[PDB]
Amino acid sequence: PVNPEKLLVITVATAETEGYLRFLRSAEFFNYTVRTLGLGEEWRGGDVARTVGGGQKVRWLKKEMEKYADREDMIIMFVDSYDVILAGSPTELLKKFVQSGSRLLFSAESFCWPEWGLAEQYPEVGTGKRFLNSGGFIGFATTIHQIVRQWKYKDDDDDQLFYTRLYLDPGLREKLSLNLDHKSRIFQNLNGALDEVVLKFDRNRVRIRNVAYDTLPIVVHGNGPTKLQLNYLGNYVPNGWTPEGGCGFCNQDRQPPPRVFLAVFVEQPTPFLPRFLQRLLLLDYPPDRVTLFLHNNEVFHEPHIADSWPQLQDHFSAVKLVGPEEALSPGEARDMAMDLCRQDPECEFYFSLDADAVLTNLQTLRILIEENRKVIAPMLSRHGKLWSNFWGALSPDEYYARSEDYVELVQRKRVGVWNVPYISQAYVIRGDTLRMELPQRDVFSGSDTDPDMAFCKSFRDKGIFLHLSNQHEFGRLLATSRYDTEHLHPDLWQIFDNPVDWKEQYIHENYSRALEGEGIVEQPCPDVYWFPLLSEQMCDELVAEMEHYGQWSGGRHEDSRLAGGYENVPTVDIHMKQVGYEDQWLQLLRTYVGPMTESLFPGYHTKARAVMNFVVRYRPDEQPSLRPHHDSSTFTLNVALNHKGLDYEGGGCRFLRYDCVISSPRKGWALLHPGRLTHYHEGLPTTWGTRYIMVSFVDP
Amino acid sequence: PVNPEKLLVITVATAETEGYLRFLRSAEFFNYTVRTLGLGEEWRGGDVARTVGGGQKVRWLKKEMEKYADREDMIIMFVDSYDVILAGSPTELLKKFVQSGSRLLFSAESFCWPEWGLAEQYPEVGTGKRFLNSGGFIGFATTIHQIVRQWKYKDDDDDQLFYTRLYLDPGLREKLSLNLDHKSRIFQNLNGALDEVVLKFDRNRVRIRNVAYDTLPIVVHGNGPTKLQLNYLGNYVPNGWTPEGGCGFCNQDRQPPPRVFLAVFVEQPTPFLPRFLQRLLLLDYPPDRVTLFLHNNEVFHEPHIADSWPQLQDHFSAVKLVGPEEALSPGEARDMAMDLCRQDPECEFYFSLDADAVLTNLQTLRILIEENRKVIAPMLSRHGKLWSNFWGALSPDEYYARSEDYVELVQRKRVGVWNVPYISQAYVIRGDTLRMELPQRDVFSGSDTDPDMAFCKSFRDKGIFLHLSNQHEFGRLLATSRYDTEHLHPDLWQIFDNPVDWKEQYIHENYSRALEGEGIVEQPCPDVYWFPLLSEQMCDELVAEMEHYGQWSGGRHEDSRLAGGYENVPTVDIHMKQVGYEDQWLQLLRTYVGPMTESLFPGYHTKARAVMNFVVRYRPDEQPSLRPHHDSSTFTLNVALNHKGLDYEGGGCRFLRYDCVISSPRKGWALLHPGRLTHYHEGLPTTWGTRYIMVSFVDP
Ligand SMILES: *[C@@H]1O[C@H](CO)[C@@H](O[C@@H]2O[C@H](CO)[C@@H](O)[C@H](O)[C@H]2NC(C)=O)[C@H](O)[C@H]1NC(C)=O
Ligand SMILES: *[C@@H]1O[C@H](CO)[C@@H](O[C@@H]2O[C@H](CO)[C@@H](O)[C@H](O)[C@H]2NC(C)=O)[C@H](O)[C@H]1NC(C)=O
Ligand SMILES: O=c1ccn([C@@H]2O[C@H](COP(=O)(O)OP(=O)(O)O)[C@@H](O)[C@H]2O)c(=O)[nH]1
Ligand SMILES: O=c1ccn([C@@H]2O[C@H](COP(=O)(O)OP(=O)(O)O)[C@@H](O)[C@H]2O)c(=O)[nH]1
Ligand SMILES: *[C@@H]1O[C@H](CO)[C@@H](O)[C@H](O)[C@H]1NC(C)=O
Ligand SMILES: *[C@@H]1O[C@H](CO)[C@@H](O)[C@H](O)[C@H]1NC(C)=O
Ligand SMILES: O=C(O)CCC(=O)C(=O)O
Ligand SMILES: O=C(O)CCC(=O)C(=O)O
Ligand SMILES: [Fe+2]
Ligand SMILES: [Fe+2]
Ligand SMILES: [Fe+2]
Ligand SMILES: [Fe+2]
Ligand SMILES: [Hg+2]
Ligand SMILES: [Hg+2]
Ligand SMILES: [Hg+2]
Ligand SMILES: [Hg+2]
Ligand SMILES: [Hg+2]
Ligand SMILES: [Hg+2]
Ligand SMILES: [Mn+2]
Ligand SMILES: [Mn+2]
Repeated sequence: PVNPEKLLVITVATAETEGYLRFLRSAEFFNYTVRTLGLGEEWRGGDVARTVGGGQKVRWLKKEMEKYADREDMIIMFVDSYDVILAGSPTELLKKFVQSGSRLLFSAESFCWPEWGLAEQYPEVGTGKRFLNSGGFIGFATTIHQIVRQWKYKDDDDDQLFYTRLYLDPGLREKLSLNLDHKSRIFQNLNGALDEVVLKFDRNRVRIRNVAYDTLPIVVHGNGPTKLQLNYLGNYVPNGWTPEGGCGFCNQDRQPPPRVFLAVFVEQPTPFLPRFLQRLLLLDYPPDRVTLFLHNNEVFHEPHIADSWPQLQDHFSAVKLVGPEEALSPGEARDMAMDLCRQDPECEFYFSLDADAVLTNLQTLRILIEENRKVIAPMLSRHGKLWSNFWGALSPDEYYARSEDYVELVQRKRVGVWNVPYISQAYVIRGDTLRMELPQRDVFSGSDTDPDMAFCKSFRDKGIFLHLSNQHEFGRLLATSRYDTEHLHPDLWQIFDNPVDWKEQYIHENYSRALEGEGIVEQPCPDVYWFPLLSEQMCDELVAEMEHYGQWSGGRHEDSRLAGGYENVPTVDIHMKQVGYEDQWLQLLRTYVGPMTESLFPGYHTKARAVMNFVVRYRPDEQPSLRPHHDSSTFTLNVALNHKGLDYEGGGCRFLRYDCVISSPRKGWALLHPGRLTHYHEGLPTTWGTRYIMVSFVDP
Repeated sequence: PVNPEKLLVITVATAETEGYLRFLRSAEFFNYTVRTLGLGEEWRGGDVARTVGGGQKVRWLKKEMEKYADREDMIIMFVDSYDVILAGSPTELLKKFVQSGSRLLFSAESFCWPEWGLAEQYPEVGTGKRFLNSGGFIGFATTIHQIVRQWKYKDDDDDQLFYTRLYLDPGLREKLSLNLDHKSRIFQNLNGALDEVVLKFDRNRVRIRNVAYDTLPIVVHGNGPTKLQLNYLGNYVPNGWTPEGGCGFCNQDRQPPPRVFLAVFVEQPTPFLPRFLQRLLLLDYPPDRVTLFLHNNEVFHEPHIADSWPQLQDHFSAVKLVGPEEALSPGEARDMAMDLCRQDPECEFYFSLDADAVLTNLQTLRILIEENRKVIAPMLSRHGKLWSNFWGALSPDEYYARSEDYVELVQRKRVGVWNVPYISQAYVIRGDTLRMELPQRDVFSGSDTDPDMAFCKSFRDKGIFLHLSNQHEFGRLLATSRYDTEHLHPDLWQIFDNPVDWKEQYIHENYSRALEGEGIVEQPCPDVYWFPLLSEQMCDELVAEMEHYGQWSGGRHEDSRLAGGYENVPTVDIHMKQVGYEDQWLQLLRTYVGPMTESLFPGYHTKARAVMNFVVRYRPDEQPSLRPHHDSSTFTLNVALNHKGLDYEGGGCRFLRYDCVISSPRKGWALLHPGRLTHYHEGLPTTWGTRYIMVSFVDP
């Protein structure tokens, strides 16, 4: 048994990037002892992500190996740091190195890089990996010193080509006992073997398994175009996320705060924008520390922004609006907003937030700042769907692709802070990162690609982690696909696409509590029920939408009412079918009226069928009342739409068979009474002003 | 001005028949002085109604004229008595006789009788009647004596031929100044001038007018085949019936009573016969003075007669039944019943009463006896139609014909006791008339004609008046046209043909009082109404008609009920459509349920549409209860059909939304509740016996 204290891990890292700090955490988890070479110098190895290079690593290693040139007692493993995570203990590592019977064991991959012509000089291996990879090797300190001493080349010369030619020496291969980890018992290179690697979970740690050779490797190396696939594995291995302990680096359980530059973007006609602008005042963060930027590209929202701006300017420390007259594209506006924080040393954090993002958690800004990340984003999903503000993986064309754990994250099966290749809609960026690591202005613009895809690619090219947190419920995304903007109040027609937001704005706030009972629903007349249904904003926008139509009912209008022996009981009304709002009102009946009816009438079941839906107008100048009659319906929904006293003086409904009078109608409330036989109801006269009501004859 | 005291009316009458007593009343009305010849002797004039004769009249007249042979001061008018009524005063009579300038004025007719060949010897008249009629003449006593003295012929020789030949003497016509009343200024002969005579009404008397000559005759003579047409006029002229004083001889305003022979005839399957037999016990007349005869020709009524016979035999003085086994035709049975009174000197009055006659007036037998007629009949009309138990006139074939005043009598515009040519169904005949005037037994039988037509013709041939009284409301006639006798209770199907009798037998006795309000209808549950609808006999015969069908509902029977979200709420029931009683029950809903619904639910209007009508059976052995559900109807009719306690132990209906229970159903009563939404009703379990209910789902 080789003593673990005789093991030394040597790596090269010119800066403490996120990939390096991720490597060190996996090393400190297994109690490895790591010596890092080159933390202060600059990288002279060229552009190793693009072409050949990395000779500066061997030069620093040769200088380091001169102290251990005669140390036969020391085992030394050299691995990369930016794209390597450790999945195994030193004891298992040394045990597997002894079983190999090699004095210097290199890693093996599927490609002969960089010179493909040397593929013949390699020995024939049956089913394992054939060629050498310099990204990770382990061996005796003396045998390594006899190899790394021969390096006398430029800093920008390929390091793997140097180790390959020394391995391809048949004599030197036999003398020093050089071998390649063919079946990935210690080193796992991902390039060319992506389908071979899967995760293997345990109670409090995670490893990887090579299903092609049935091995549990120790070193996971994301060489080449597999850096994203390693970020996926790095979210778990070794203790990134565990089934019993949860994630390992997130905050989980949670005097001036940092100054923030909030940047709102309205790049398309967005529903419920006045609700979004009113929510900016409610974010739980000291507003005197927030500087607001807002870019509105739509002229449809200029009145919305103007109504909210006096409150925004008085709330935040500073505000600035860039309206549609500047003719700014989405890429140019996001560059400008981000650069305003970059060029200000007082901007400690940058918070971009699109208009279609609804922040239900008012502490979102704090939560993301406490996570202490460079780029972190809150998880926002479309209500009841898998669509969300992040991607789990990329296609070969760097477009969308579903990751193996994408659904587990959206459904919040596994919770934590995840390294993901794409974020959007909302994210918090550290101010230092914008000045030190992405100082250029062309972050979103520059190339013919989506400004949002270029923003994420600009951070991946610099080795920045795009974090995504689903540790808490942050909010949801709106549906802006087909937003019909040609209405006096287009948010009324948003009951299908955004029902959760439609309910908060239009349905009465006490409706849901009334549906659960507890003494809200009243019974003013024997079989007439009274419950709150619509909000004051719903009543106002519906009345205004009717008057904006203008063409009310006059002579020769027939409503399905019953008086005496004829159906000649008219009203001055407008049907929902005339304004193109029939399907939208039927959906209100199915979702909110139907369930309320079956609760108040035990045994009755509705599908909320209704062919007669209309708004009645009562005025002393034209039809101020309605003579007694029956309704052609099983039950009738009678909803007021304005105030008694402020808008009209006059009675409401009167049921003759009971001598019961509804003399004081409530604005947002609704009446639910049977239409036939027992409820001969009469409309009391309106003496002053105008009285509006919404009425549907349900289940005829 | 000739003194009226010098006028003498001489007539011939061998017996005080009804036609003679009618003549004397018209004569005593105008204060005429009449001398009647031959009241004691027998008629030797032959058969004047068939052929020629009447010479015995001239012989008695010649003997009478010998005292007034020299009386120039005396005017004398000779007329018949059986077929003559006086319409004018003596003053008007003498005045018109003076204006004629004749010493002996004969009556004129349209036919030369008996010898038609003598029509040429008559003088030419332009437009009036040409030939002589011996039925009535007026002249001086001396001139008449010089004519009647020449009579020296047999008693059976024609009298008109004698007066005609004396008139056809041109010399004697000029000497004695003989003339004919051509234009009917005094004498009106009806034969050959029927269309010329109409009635002329006044305040307190009636006359006749000859519209062909515009005259008001004094003597109305029904010569030849016009005796019935005179009976019509005799009902008014002169004071028979007046528009201001009503009829003149009827009783109008009303110690042992006479003994009566009551004869009931059942010659066809008649509805409501048990009701008729129970009514015979209720006739207001001392039953110890009534002898009952009953002829039943239908075996269908043998059980009906047998059930009532113990009560009939114990009620009347004597009873006798002649059932269907005797094989008696209707003519033979009516001859036998009438002859049983004829051959009994203790039978003072004979009362025939058919089965289809419903006597609503319990004092009918008294009323007709107080009228003191030979043959009188109470007026009975089909309900709401003109069909009744009498004819107003006859056709030339002695079949039915409508008289001029037939509709005024049926509708009781004119009321009184009327001389009509035909009666049926019910009539009272004096016992003396059967012994003295119609002693033969073949009254109804004998000739190939209807036994009812031969009965009336047998009385007209003897000069008997067939009286008909509509002075009071006596009753009605049943409809026995198409009586479907193939049912366990055929009177259930009699709601269309005899609705007034159907209502008294089957509809609850307190239904009509409840329909007028006044605290009979109850409201046990908020919108559930409780009123009496059916009688105990209706419930019993309907249940028995269901069990007589036998095929109740078991598995896979679906009634239009609503529970949860399916219509799978069955019952053990039988629909009215299965027993051929759907149309009959729909008529009950329209006539009796509908009006009750519109009274209890002000504003609702029904036509009593119902596709689901059925009788439910609840038993502990099969389906003792019914789980909560709704009904596919606007309102539901729930009628009990038996007694709680005597037939079943178990609850009734339960409405869950009100916690109201109908624990004690009433047999003939009905429940009226809405079917949808508010009345989730549940059928309580039947613990013992059997529970029947009738239920209709009205207005679906
Ligand atoms: C919904 O219900 C709540 C409580 O039932 C209402 O809150 C009350 O509102 C009245 C008038 O605005 C106040 O006088 C009370 O003090 C409130 N109660 C509480 C506990 O705050 C609320 O107004 C209802 N919503 C609407 C739209 O009427
Ligand atoms: C119809 O109503 C009358 C009166 O409302 C009922 O007559 C009463 O009947 C009860 C029980 O039979 C007697 O105790 C009372 O004395 C009766 N009242 C009178 C004034 O006679 C009659 O019973 C009802 N008919 C039915 C079929 O129930
Ligand atoms: O600017 C640099 C670039 C490279 N490296 C080190 O050189 C190694 C080679 O980089 P890379 O993993 O991208 O090469 P590959 O494994 O893809 O061949 C990295 O792991 C780093 O440890 C460094 O320290 N600074
Ligand atoms: O049995 C008789 C038949 C005849 N007459 C009298 O004779 C008259 C002639 O009868 P009738 O009127 O029927 O003859 P017609 O007028 O039809 O020629 C009657 O009016 C009676 O007054 C009579 O007294 N007894
Ligand atoms: C690492 O070493 C520490 C001693 O400082 C020890 O407490 C811990 O259990 C070790 N962990 C592993 C995984 O060896
Ligand atoms: C008939 O004579 C009586 C006298 O007894 C007289 O009272 C009556 O008015 C007279 N009637 C007529 C109609 O002449
Ligand atoms: O004004 C009212 O409440 C009665 C109007 C009504 O119910 C109807 O529209 O039929
Ligand atoms: O027994 C009852 O009264 C309930 C039965 C009923 O209402 C039905 O037939 O649906
Ligand atoms: Fe309308
Ligand atoms: Fe209404
Ligand atoms: Fe049924
Ligand atoms: Fe029912
Ligand atoms: Hg190579
Ligand atoms: Hg993006
Ligand atoms: Hg109202
Ligand atoms: Hg003649
Ligand atoms: Hg008859
Ligand atoms: Hg009941
Ligand atoms: Mn690498
Ligand atoms: Mn005559």
